[PDB]
Amino acid sequence: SYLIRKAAGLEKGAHKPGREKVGRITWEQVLEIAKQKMPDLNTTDLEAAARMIAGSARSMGVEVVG
Amino acid sequence: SRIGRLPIPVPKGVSVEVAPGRVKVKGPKGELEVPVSPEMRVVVEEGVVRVERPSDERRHKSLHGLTRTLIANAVKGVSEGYSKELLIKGIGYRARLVGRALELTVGFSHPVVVEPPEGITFEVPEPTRVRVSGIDKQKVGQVAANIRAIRKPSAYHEKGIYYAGEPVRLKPGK
Amino acid sequence: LNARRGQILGMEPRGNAQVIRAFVPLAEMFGYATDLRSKTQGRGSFVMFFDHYQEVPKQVQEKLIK
Amino acid sequence: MKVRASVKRICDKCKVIRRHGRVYVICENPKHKQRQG
Amino acid sequence: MLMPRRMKYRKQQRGRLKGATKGGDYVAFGDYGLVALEPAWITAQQIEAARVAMVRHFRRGGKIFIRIFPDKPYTKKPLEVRMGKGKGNVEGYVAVVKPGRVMFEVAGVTEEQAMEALRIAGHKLPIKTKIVRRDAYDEAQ
Amino acid sequence: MEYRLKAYYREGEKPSALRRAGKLPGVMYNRHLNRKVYVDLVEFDKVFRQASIHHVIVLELPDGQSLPTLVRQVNLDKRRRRPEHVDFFVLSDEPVEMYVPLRFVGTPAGVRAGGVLQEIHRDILVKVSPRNIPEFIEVDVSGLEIGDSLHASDLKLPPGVELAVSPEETIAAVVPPEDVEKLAEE
Amino acid sequence: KRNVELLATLKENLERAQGSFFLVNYQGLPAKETHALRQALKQNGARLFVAKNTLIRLALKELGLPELDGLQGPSAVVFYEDPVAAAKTLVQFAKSNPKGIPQVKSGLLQGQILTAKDVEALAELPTMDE
RNA sequence: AAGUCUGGGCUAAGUGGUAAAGGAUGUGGCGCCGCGAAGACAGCCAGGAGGUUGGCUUAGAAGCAGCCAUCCUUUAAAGAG
Ligand SMILES: [Mg+2]
Ligand SMILES: [Mg+2]
Ligand SMILES: [Mg+2]
Ligand SMILES: [Mg+2]
Ligand SMILES: [Mg+2]
Ligand SMILES: [Mg+2]
Ligand SMILES: [Mg+2]
Ligand SMILES: [Mg+2]
Ligand SMILES: [Mg+2]
Ligand SMILES: [Mg+2]
Ligand SMILES: [Mg+2]
Ligand SMILES: [Mg+2]
Ligand SMILES: [Mg+2]
Ligand SMILES: [Mg+2]
Ligand SMILES: [Mg+2]
Ligand SMILES: [Mg+2]
Ligand SMILES: [Mg+2]
Ligand SMILES: [Zn+2]
Repeated sequence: SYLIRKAAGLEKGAHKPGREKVGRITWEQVLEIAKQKMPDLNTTDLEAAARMIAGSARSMGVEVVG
Repeated sequence: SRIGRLPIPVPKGVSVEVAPGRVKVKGPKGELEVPVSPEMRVVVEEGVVRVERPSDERRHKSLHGLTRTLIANAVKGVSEGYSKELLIKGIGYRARLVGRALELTVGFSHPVVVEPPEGITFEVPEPTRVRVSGIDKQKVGQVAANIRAIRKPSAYHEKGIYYAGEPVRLKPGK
Repeated sequence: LNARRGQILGMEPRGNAQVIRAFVPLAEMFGYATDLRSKTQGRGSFVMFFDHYQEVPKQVQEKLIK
Repeated sequence: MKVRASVKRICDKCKVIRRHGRVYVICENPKHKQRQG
Repeated sequence: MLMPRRMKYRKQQRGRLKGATKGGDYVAFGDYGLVALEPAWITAQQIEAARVAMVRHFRRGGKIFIRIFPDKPYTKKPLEVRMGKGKGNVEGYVAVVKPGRVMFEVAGVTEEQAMEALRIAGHKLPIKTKIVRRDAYDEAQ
Repeated sequence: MEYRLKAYYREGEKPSALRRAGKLPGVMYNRHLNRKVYVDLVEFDKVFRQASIHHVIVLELPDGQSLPTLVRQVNLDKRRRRPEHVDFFVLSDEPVEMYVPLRFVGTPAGVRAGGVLQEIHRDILVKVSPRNIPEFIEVDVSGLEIGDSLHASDLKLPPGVELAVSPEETIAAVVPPEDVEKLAEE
Repeated sequence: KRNVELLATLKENLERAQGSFFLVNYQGLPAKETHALRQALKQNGARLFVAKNTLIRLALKELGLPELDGLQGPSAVVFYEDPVAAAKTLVQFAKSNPKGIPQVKSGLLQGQILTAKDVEALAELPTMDE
């Protein structure tokens, strides 16, 4: 989740995430972070390493388009 | 969920003899007599001793578990025997036998001399380890307890008499 | 330093050792000289220099006004 | 020992025993030791 | 705290605490209630003490219903005077409460949060109480 | 959604006596009949805690009959908060006036803000046919903020069921919560 | 009663989909060992065919209700059912015996195995890949 | 003066034989549920995991200063604790 910092718009998330969104991404930019950090996880899919980005999509608050 | 109905495995060759209110456990290391409620019935099978409740109310369920373990501790008593170890920690502190007696040096101006009652024997391997040994589980338990009380573990330092396995818990001292 | 209403600022290793920086009210410093030495088995020290002025919380300042 | 009219479990390692006619609360943390009275 | 904005009469006779509640016996607002098991004059300070206790337990959350009101004036003679020379002065207000009355109700908070808050509030009250949960029997009234 | 409950006949048996025997005194009636009855307290309670005055109850009587009823009113023991008497309304082909449950579907925007949805009406009175008796009456409350409100006029109502109270009546609302920040002045 | 009824579901199914399912003792294994026998037995066993890891009582009721040989290996002790026939193996049990007979003490184990449709014996199913 | 009267039950405090809020594995009788040979409860033997030092903070807050957020994944199982 280092890579979802330079593909959102912020360097520091969104203060109080979940209610205010200050940057976002599509259903395929979720996959290019999946493309790099792939041996980084315990999975070997693409829509499994995208659900582990669409699940880190609310730590900083950078939501997803879908 | 029940200590009393559990069967008491009697090793060969120790002999459990039954009587009104008592059972006699004779073995390789000695003999011990166990007081037993007349309400409880001790009964002797083959290589196994059992205990039965005349009823299912409190007083009897309570006496039940107790009685079987009382006998079982005597059984184990005369066969394998019982022992506790005491771990002396602390700089100045060290121990030794003086005859059958035990001499404790534990920071008092005077050294302390404990003398073993009948059936209890003291061993001092290392001068920081002491082994209280006997066939009566409760008497071994007591003597151990008495000795340790002479200088209970400090609450601020690893200093004093310790049970083997006793964890060393300490608070800061300012 | 917390029990002196002091607000922390930093930790770094110097002579190693380990150096700290902090914001602390002049008031809660008297004989900190001697407290530190107890808190650190006499193995610690400090330097201390003036910074600024700021608000005293409401429930202390008024006692002075008699 | 705390001695009081309302003895209570204070933490989850506290234990209510009852010895010799009195309600005690014993615990690994000494501060939690209670007698009722 | 609580007291009538204005009264038709300033002091009133004492009366008696005979019998169960006239009404106020079922839950009619919240999810849980606190109900009196004994008769008493509940003082305004006792109510507000109970109230404040519950809000403080909720801290930002829940809703508190108060179903009794201290409309009864409490009189007490000036300290250390002898008997006579009229009825005393009004010194506070109380709510008359008989067994079965629902004094407080909470709503829109967890079961646990309601239970502890009602339990706590009950300790501020000079009588025994039981906590209740709104059931079908209540709604049918 | 339809419940059955055993129910016996009584004449001059003291309600006190019956109440002791674990039985609940009661009566059944409509336009046409009136009978002094009694049911087992414990069984009735198990039934009533889901039926209420909403869902139907049929009384299997000691003669064979099985009349479908609604609970009209239940008398409580004020001191002990326990039931001491039931009125069972024997239903017929006629339309009937009754209380229909409200489901409050949705999570109010007012709630999301620390607010609290006060369900001012948990059921609603209604003219309906014993055959056309619903179960739910759903109400969207999600669009409500602090402090907004709904008024039974805002109810939908399935075909065959008529709002039996004044539409000016308030059903549910969202108010501010208890806050310790308020205690500052309290 | 309970989700143990929804446990006879997946176990019957995934088993009645085989005939050569082995049984291992997926015990001791640490954190790395918890992804070792797991992902590597998908490097010689298709689908999620390493272990199913199920109640020994439940697998006993399966191989008994689905009549599949009634695998009377010794289903006592920690067991987890090495799926060789949800896979593509038989001598790719070499992949399991490998890291097993290497990593830590006793690593992964064996004690029973259905043989194609029959009964693979003791060290039999533990040498029918060595 | 007249029963150490009969039958059923409870109480182990000398309660009976001087008191309240409140506290309690005291004892006994009820009751309604929950888990349980598809193996529950107790103890005990494994594991109890990765994306992730979860956003940013403090110089460190890395599951538990601490706020908001709080998913999925390899799973028998494992809460962004
Ligand atoms: Mg000396
Ligand atoms: Mg010991
Ligand atoms: Mg207290
Ligand atoms: Mg607790
Ligand atoms: Mg303990
Ligand atoms: Mg008067
Ligand atoms: Mg008063
Ligand atoms: Mg009270
Ligand atoms: Mg009315
Ligand atoms: Mg009730
Ligand atoms: Mg009832
Ligand atoms: Mg007699
Ligand atoms: Mg006494
Ligand atoms: Mg007495
Ligand atoms: Mg007395
Ligand atoms: Mg009781
Ligand atoms: Mg167990
Ligand atoms: Zn404790």
